Amino acid sequence: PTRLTKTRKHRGNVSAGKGRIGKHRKHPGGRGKAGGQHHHRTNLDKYHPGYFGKVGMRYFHKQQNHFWRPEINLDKLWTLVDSEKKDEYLSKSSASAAPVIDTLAHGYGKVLGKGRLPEVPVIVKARFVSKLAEEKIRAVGGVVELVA
Amino acid sequence: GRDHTSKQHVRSGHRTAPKSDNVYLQLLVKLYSFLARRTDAPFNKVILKSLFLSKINRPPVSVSRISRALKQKGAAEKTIVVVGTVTDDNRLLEFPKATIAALRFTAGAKDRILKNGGEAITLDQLALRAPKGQNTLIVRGPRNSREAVRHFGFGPHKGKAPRILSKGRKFERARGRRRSRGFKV
Amino acid sequence: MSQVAPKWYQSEDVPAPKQTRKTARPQKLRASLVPGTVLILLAGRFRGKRVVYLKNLEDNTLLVSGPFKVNGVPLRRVNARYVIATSTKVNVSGVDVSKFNVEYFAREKEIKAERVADQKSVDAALLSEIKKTPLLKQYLAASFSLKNGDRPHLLKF
Amino acid sequence: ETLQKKEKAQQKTAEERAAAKKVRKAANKEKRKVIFDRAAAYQKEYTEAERSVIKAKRDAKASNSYYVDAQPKLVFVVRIKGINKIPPKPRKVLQLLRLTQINAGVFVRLTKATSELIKLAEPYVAYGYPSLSTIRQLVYKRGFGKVNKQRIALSDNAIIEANLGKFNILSIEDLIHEIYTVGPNFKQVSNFLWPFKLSNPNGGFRARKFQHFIQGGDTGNREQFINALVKQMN
Amino acid sequence: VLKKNPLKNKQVLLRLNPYAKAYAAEKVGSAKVEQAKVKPSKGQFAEVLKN
RNA sequence: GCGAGAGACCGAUAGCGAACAAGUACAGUGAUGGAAAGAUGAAAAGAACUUUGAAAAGAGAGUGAAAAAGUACGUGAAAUUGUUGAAAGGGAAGGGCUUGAGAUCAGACUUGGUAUUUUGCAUGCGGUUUACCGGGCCAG
RNA sequence: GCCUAGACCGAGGACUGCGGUUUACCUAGGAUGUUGGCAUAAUGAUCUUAAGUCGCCCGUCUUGAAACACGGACCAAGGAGUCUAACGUCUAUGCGAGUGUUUGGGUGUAAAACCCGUACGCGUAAUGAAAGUGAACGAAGGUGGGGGCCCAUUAGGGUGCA
RNA sequence: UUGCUUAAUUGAACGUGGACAAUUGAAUGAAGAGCUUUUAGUGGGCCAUUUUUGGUAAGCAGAACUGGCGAUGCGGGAUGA
RNA sequence: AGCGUGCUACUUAUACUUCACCGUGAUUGCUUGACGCUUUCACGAGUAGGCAGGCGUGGAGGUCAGUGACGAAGCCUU
Ligand SMILES: NC[C@@H]1O[C@H](O[C@H]2[C@@H](O)[C@H](O[C@@H]3[C@@H](O)[C@H](N)C[C@H](N)[C@H]3O[C@H]3O[C@H](CO)[C@@H](O)[C@H](O)[C@H]3N)O[C@@H]2CO)[C@H](N)[C@@H](O)[C@@H]1O
Ligand SMILES: [Mg+2]
Ligand SMILES: [Mg+2]
Ligand SMILES: [Mg+2]
Ligand SMILES: [Mg+2]
Ligand SMILES: [Mg+2]
Ligand SMILES: [Mg+2]
Ligand SMILES: [Mg+2]
Ligand SMILES: [Mg+2]
Ligand SMILES: [Mg+2]
Ligand SMILES: [Mg+2]
Ligand SMILES: [Mg+2]
Ligand SMILES: [Mg+2]
Ligand SMILES: [Mg+2]
Ligand SMILES: [Mg+2]
Ligand SMILES: [Mg+2]
Ligand SMILES: [Mg+2]
Ligand SMILES: [Mg+2]
Ligand SMILES: [Mg+2]
Ligand SMILES: [Mg+2]
Ligand SMILES: [Mg+2]
Ligand SMILES: [Mg+2]
Ligand SMILES: [Mg+2]
Ligand SMILES: [Mg+2]
Ligand SMILES: [Mg+2]
Ligand SMILES: [Mg+2]
Ligand SMILES: [Mg+2]
Ligand SMILES: [Mg+2]
Ligand SMILES: [Mg+2]
Ligand SMILES: [Mg+2]
Ligand SMILES: [Mg+2]
Ligand SMILES: [Mg+2]
Ligand SMILES: [Mg+2]
Ligand SMILES: [Mg+2]
Ligand SMILES: [Mg+2]
Ligand SMILES: [Mg+2]
Ligand SMILES: [Mg+2]
Ligand SMILES: [Mg+2]
Ligand SMILES: [Mg+2]
Ligand SMILES: [Mg+2]
Ligand SMILES: [Mg+2]
Ligand SMILES: [Mg+2]
Ligand SMILES: [Mg+2]
Ligand SMILES: [Mg+2]
Ligand SMILES: [Mg+2]
Ligand SMILES: [Mg+2]
Ligand SMILES: [Mg+2]
Ligand SMILES: [Mg+2]
Ligand SMILES: [Mg+2]
Ligand SMILES: [Mg+2]
Ligand SMILES: [Mg+2]
Ligand SMILES: [Mg+2]
Ligand SMILES: [Mg+2]
Ligand SMILES: [Mg+2]
Ligand SMILES: [Mg+2]
Repeated sequence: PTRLTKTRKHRGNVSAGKGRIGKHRKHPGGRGKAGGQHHHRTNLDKYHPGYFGKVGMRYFHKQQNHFWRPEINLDKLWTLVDSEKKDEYLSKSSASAAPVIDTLAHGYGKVLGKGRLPEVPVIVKARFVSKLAEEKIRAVGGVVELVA
Repeated sequence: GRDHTSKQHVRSGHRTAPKSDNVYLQLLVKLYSFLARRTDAPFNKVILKSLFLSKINRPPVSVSRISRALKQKGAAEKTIVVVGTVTDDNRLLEFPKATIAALRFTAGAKDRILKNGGEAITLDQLALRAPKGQNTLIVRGPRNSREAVRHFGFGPHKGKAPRILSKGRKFERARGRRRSRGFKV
Repeated sequence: MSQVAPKWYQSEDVPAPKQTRKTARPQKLRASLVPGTVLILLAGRFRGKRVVYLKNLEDNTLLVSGPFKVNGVPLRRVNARYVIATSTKVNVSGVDVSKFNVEYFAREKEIKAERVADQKSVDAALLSEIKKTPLLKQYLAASFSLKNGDRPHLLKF
Repeated sequence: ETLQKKEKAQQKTAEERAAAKKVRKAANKEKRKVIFDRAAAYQKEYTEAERSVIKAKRDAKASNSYYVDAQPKLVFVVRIKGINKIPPKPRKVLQLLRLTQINAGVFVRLTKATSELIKLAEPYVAYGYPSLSTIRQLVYKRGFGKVNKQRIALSDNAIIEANLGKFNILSIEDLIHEIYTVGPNFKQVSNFLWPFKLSNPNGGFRARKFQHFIQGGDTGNREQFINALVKQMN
Repeated sequence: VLKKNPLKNKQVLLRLNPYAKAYAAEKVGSAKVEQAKVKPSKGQFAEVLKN
């Protein structure tokens, strides 16, 4: 709303809050990112270091679909188990019958190993796993089955 | 005339009321305005002050933090007070039976507290079973995990997060972050 | 003025006054005011008249007589602050002024018969004592005025 | 019928209040006897000390000696200069003496630290050695206490007791005694006292204030003529 | 509500200092001193007069 | 372009340049440039007649709810101007504060109570004036 | 200790307190008593004017303006920090490890309201130029503080979120 | 306690346990202390005392500390930042 | 009624003292208005500039079953 702005309160005061000496001018200092190496160097060096220059190698025609590999951690892995059947599984899982968690079908590429698992065997199907994620799954008596 | 040793006509700098116009939040302060005014219990003066705080000053409290707070020695039946929303944590393997008093509960949090034999009550229900806050334990959420704080106090050799819209090798990584490209700060 | 209605909590009851501790204590007249002293009236109809002081009434006023025969100023009250008390004195030990009080001068053209009779009876004794001092009648029958070069801060009365 | 209900309640509570005031007044009588005895003891020791010093002076005169008086331990400092154009160090010193307005007065116990403080404020203050009666007149007419950061008149000994009873001050005369003969708790008693706000002198200052009292001005140490000045200003 | 000067209001003076009553009763303000009529400066203190 | 329905838009210096005989009048050799300008009244009932005047017109009269609506047309502000009235004014005027003087305005005899003399109305209601109780304000 | 002249003021509004004189009274937590006059008015306000005193033309840039610095003869109407795309802080709100119905589909009393979901965006993982790798020694750590809560009994101890 | 140090059982740092209780170790003051985010205007200055440089000097030019004017009316200096 | 110097009294700033009222900050208490009532103290200069609380205008949703041709709006006026 225009009625709540300070433009309405500056009516009657000569300079409208812009100053009598400094005044409001068109573009003192330049337009946009002008002067980044000369008189706005003090700003870019302090608040945006690394702005100028090239680092690393280019990639012509980069398709981000090649690099799609969403992560799921171990502490969030049991949320892919059916919610209505999670509690019985946490009890009745064994080497003879452990739940299969198809992580690729839930939209994940790599299983990572942050957090702690239930001391319960599980069969985890993943495209990729980390060394510790698979060590923690095997320690609770589970296994990782590679898919594609 | 006076030689002022301090600034004159200075507001206290603390909220004396909620900024919110929620009529039900002001009814709770009306209860705790009365309690802070009349019980001499330090618990009630803290709650009245905490009801004024803003949203960023009332971070969500996960039900896992309450689980860790209930795991203190001699704290299994203390009553947890959260002036704000209590959220769920799907990373828990288990939750105890507990009484938790909060402004709000999420669906996962309320289901999990009651599923494990606990209670999810409001702060007015607390004021009747504990008008002096006896045997309570106030839980506050993490204030510094917010994203805006990542960029607070940014500067050379300060180790904070730049305020930037895109992330990658072409975005503020060359000169001033690397000795091969001049200097590093 | 505006359309702001009065509210229900705007009461109309008038509080009682607090209990006041201004207990009055009696007036102290000037040392020059002793009954029988001749006074000069400064204000009112009889301003400038020299009159005889008789009694201190309980209303803080002074009972005064001309005498009426000498002056034409009757028995009446004056305020002590509108009188200059001279040093001339008349022996009023022989004048009975007991029946005179505030209710005597109560507000009710013509003049009551009681009051005229009392005027004559008081004026008889005042006159009997006034004749003794020569020129006291002449002085009382004469009006007071400030002549040119009269300084009341330097004059003795 | 609310008339008789409310009348009965005030008269019942009035009788209860009357009984409570009886017990309170009976209890308060002993405390007032205590403070009466204290004031009498203070007066006796004042007179005896005065006569003792006088006798010692006469004896030293008789015995071909010179009795040198004990140096004054207390001073009353009045800021007689406005608040404009004050250098930073004396401005800070005057603020630390609680002299933040013109015609503000404060009590100072003479040590070395406080003496060098007053030396810094010397071009802006008139100070001196106050008599007992000057102290009493100041505390009685313009004596105020700082209670929860408020300037409250010392109109009843209960205010003084409630704020300085942990320092054995139960009366206005205990406070005056503690100030005059600088007592073990002079600091607390003088800081509890709000700075005295005096008027201008009846009779004026000298022709030009802001020069030392020795050179015909008003600033600096005037020692016993501060009593005449306080009489002018209080 | 109104500060009253104990140096003008006698009731306030007695409220603050009960010993003022005894001061008034004993005429402590005009108390005589009992002493002998002596003059101890007859000797060497006349060094003030001349030297 | 054609045909429709709409709008927290603008309301005749606005909204398209144009609400009107507006891309008009007019300017420029020319390309081009380009306005101003809406409102009597429900209805002309747009004032017959008489009179003065060379005439425009004016005065009577007439129409109209209104002519304080007469095509100079609803309302008709200010600048500016005439007349009347009031006032001031020795090389400006104008202003603040204070009081005087003149003009204007305001307010408690209250929604005053008790009766009462005494009267207009529907035993009772409104007025009125004399008494007493009491009240308002300014003062000693 | 005592007597005495004048000025200004009278905030408050049942009682409650501290004292003084003796379950009473007072000068002691803020003015009452009494009398006169006025209500066609004493009283108060405004306007105009006279008198006394003070008062330079505003706005502007400027260290500095009444300036011999600039605009302004006068009046009316108009007249200048907006909207949008993308963002920072703070705040309110809904839901919350998720969140966002409105691209679209359904529906409709039809640009409204009501309803729907796959995807997608942001978030839930970082780091390295990249190939790549990828977050619990421990009750998700220890120490010194730390509000609140618990046991105590000045003190002291326990538990200690942010 | 240690992977550092000493010829060492010597030391270094950080510790467990014990002793020293409100005069817990000068004065004065403290409308309390600590902490965070965000943003305006500004980035021509000038003056007075004192120290002071260039200059014959200047109502000149340049520094040091403070206080002022600017940004501030009021009483005084007739008038005057 | 000049110069140096001493003395007594007197004159008056928006400064100081006591009081009233306004606002701001704090502060005491308060179980059909607590976004309210109440006790108390201190403080009040301000360009550029920040913030707060308000006054006014065109139009919009709701309401006052609001005003109005028995006179709305506009306009002039001690
Ligand atoms: N998906 C990228 C863009 O996101 C935009 O929307 C972004 C903004 O509307 C919104 O901005 C939030 C801000 O509100 C909030 N208070 C803080 C938060 N950091 C901001 O998010 C920001 O950071 C994220 C990365 O973390 C960026 O992807 C985003 O563009 C940027 N605005 O968060 C959204 C996250 O993307 C637009 N939908 C569009 O330009 C585009 O889709
Ligand atoms: Mg403004
Ligand atoms: Mg301004
Ligand atoms: Mg202007
Ligand atoms: Mg601005
Ligand atoms: Mg400008
Ligand atoms: Mg600028
Ligand atoms: Mg990556
Ligand atoms: Mg002030
Ligand atoms: Mg974290
Ligand atoms: Mg580092
Ligand atoms: Mg780029
Ligand atoms: Mg190098
Ligand atoms: Mg290179
Ligand atoms: Mg005098
Ligand atoms: Mg047009
Ligand atoms: Mg046009
Ligand atoms: Mg028209
Ligand atoms: Mg003809
Ligand atoms: Mg008409
Ligand atoms: Mg008309
Ligand atoms: Mg017209
Ligand atoms: Mg005109
Ligand atoms: Mg001429
Ligand atoms: Mg007049
Ligand atoms: Mg009153
Ligand atoms: Mg006048
Ligand atoms: Mg002038
Ligand atoms: Mg200019
Ligand atoms: Mg210039
Ligand atoms: Mg100017
Ligand atoms: Mg000039
Ligand atoms: Mg210029
Ligand atoms: Mg120019
Ligand atoms: Mg011009
Ligand atoms: Mg012009
Ligand atoms: Mg999603
Ligand atoms: Mg994260
Ligand atoms: Mg290791
Ligand atoms: Mg800037
Ligand atoms: Mg800048
Ligand atoms: Mg310059
Ligand atoms: Mg500049
Ligand atoms: Mg400037
Ligand atoms: Mg100044
Ligand atoms: Mg002047
Ligand atoms: Mg001069
Ligand atoms: Mg002269
Ligand atoms: Mg001389
Ligand atoms: Mg004043
Ligand atoms: Mg101000
Ligand atoms: Mg509009
Ligand atoms: Mg509307
Ligand atoms: Mg109607
Ligand atoms: Mg009208």
